[PDB]
Amino acid sequence: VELPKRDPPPGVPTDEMLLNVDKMHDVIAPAKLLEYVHIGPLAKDKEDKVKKRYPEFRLVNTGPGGLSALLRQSYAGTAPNCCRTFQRTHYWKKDGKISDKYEEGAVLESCWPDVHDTGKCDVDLFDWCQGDTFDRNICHQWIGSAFNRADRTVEGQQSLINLYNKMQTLCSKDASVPICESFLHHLRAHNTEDSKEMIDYILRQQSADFKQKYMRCSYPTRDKLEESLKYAEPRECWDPECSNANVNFLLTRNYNNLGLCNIVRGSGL
Amino acid sequence: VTLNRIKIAPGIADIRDKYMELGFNYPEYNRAVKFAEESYTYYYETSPGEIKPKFCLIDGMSIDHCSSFIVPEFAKQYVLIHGEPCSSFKFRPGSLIYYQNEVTPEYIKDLKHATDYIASGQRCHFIKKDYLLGDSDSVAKCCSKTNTKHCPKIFNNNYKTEHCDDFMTGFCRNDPGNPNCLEWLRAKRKPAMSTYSDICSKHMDARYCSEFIRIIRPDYFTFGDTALYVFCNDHKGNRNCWCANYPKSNSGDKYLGPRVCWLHECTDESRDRKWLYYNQDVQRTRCKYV
Amino acid sequence: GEVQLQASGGGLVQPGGSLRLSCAASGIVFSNNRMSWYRQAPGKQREVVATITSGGATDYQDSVEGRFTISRDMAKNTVYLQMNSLKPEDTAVYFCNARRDNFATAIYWGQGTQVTVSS
Repeated sequence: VELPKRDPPPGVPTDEMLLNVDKMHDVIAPAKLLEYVHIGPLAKDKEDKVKKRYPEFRLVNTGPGGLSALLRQSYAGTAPNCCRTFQRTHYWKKDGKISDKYEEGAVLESCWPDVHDTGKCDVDLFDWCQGDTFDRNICHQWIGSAFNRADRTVEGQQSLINLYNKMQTLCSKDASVPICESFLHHLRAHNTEDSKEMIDYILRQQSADFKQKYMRCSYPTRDKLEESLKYAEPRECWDPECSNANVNFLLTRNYNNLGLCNIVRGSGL
Repeated sequence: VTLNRIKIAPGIADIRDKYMELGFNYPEYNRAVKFAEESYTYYYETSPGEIKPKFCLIDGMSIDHCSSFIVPEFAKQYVLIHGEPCSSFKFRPGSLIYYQNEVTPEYIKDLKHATDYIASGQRCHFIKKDYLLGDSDSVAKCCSKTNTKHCPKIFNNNYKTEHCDDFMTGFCRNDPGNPNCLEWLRAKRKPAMSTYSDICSKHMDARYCSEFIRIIRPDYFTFGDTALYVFCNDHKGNRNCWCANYPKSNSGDKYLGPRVCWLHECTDESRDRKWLYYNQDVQRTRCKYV
Repeated sequence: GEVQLQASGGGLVQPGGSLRLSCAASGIVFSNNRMSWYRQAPGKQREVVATITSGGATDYQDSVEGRFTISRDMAKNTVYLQMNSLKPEDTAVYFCNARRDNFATAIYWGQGTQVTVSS
């Protein structure tokens, strides 16, 4: 009956139709929650290969022809792999090894972007920053960032209060250990009535050996104290024990008295 | 059923619309089915955030026939989702059968069940999203801002999101003075302030590390204090480290804290503040002169 | 004559109690003298316990640091010694002391008050 046939125009694929998920590890890894990452058409036999590579994401069939997208649902990064660095946002797991770069057959695992803006790393770094695993850079930056914690949410503060109590108990035993000296210094730079209160509390709890060794500017001898009464200026302005003292182990009173020494414009000592 | 007569009758006002005059043995199958074909080449949207070309993607047809009717440049930011069920002619693939007065959904069901003249599929349906990157180099060009032509907002927002952080840690270590890198640093997220803490622990003398210290103070001063500590231990004789790490004592703490003002070189203005620790610089400004 | 540094506020308290010593100076101005609180146990030499400079900076003996606090009122020209958590070894006679800023011979010693701690 001679039908009037007509062929459709030749197809012109879009950028989405040319997407190859096997080339998109640097596109999918920085994705955040609630964000769809289109990965182009995906054969049915390759869905398990994609879902195992990105267990944190949900594979969603968005359109015809197998058009798919990945939607981040979780962050599975662990504390030892996310907390001891401020630059690594993700890593790849393959054959029991952890790598920074992608490799075929590896499994993506990502860190929370706010892992160092909250207290999600306080427990791991409280232990890791003690003893032989102490990294001075990472641990000082961890304690310092706690004082300016972006999570002003009342739970971000409560984690801050919990860390200060743990550091207070720890540093009362020995304030010479490097993470405690870092804590004392950041309390000094915070310059509040609470932080100064905690400084004096920690320093007064130290042993007689600690005070004999580090705090002789705070606890002068009998003859040193009697001698200082003959001078109008505070003792801390001329006492060699105060010019040789570790500023992190000074009582708040001695630290304030050091800034009252009347410098003659230039070098006044 | 038996077909005996076929004819394309033209449309009324829209040329894309035409009529299929169908003749059969039983006049109950005779009908004039209104169908559409093609829809120009779209560089605009038909609905708010939508492009629905008058085309019925028959189940089995190639997916890119659906996007023949969109300008390739314009199609970069659109994704093809599932469309409403539609009907087409098997001999005329891609045609959109309308459901009008005489042509009912039931009529189509009995015609498909009758013969090979009609196929079924889904309507062409595009949604506006944004540019879709598919390379590592595409992320590199967008984040480095060396080529921002077809970049989604997440990879080209002046680093207000963290999408570019992973690429920029390696990129800015190679070119710390890059203006886009200092812009990434001014977002003041941990990867950037940590990266420049590593960079300035080796190149504190550099001009861009003066900017690093200016950016992170006073909200995140510790990233500068660690870098100054490392730099002035690796360079203990350097005259710029005189106040941060005194060279002639075992511990270079002669001028730390309030003791910064016992030497004029440490309180000397015009000296770059990066050569003092943060709290050292603070105590410098609270000193009592006579 | 007539440089008065009378110390008061003493008493007998149990260990752990509290006392606020007082010393209202006359003939001497605090904004020019360093005030020091001494104590002398029976049959022992006197020792300085607290001190406050003419600028207000304080300093203490180590055995009383954190427990005692020396303050001053410039209007009232009176120097105080807040004594907290009294230990039995605090038992002594506490008295005032005034020393001129750069005049070494202008030192004056006050009349003491008794502080006893026991059960």
